[PDB]
Amino acid sequence: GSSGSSGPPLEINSRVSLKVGETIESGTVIFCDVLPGKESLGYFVGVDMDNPIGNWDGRFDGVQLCSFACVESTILLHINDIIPESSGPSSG
Repeated sequence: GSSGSSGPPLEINSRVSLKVGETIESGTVIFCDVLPGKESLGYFVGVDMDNPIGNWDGRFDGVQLCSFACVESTILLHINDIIPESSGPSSG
């Protein structure tokens, strides 16, 4: 685990793309957490694309982690793979 921040890094119900193959695909955020025996890998994230290009219903070896997910548009991958489009607050 870690310390400092509390909760998912990627904004929920937001718009973010995903690096698939040799191209990116815009999508929406819904799930952002780790997986059993895959905590060291990082933090998986399920993005709900607008087009039918998903591949994750929201399960792991039988167990269900994401209910909102669906094997049609949603896509669980590494956050680093996701490509958001926000700047956030400023200050200088």
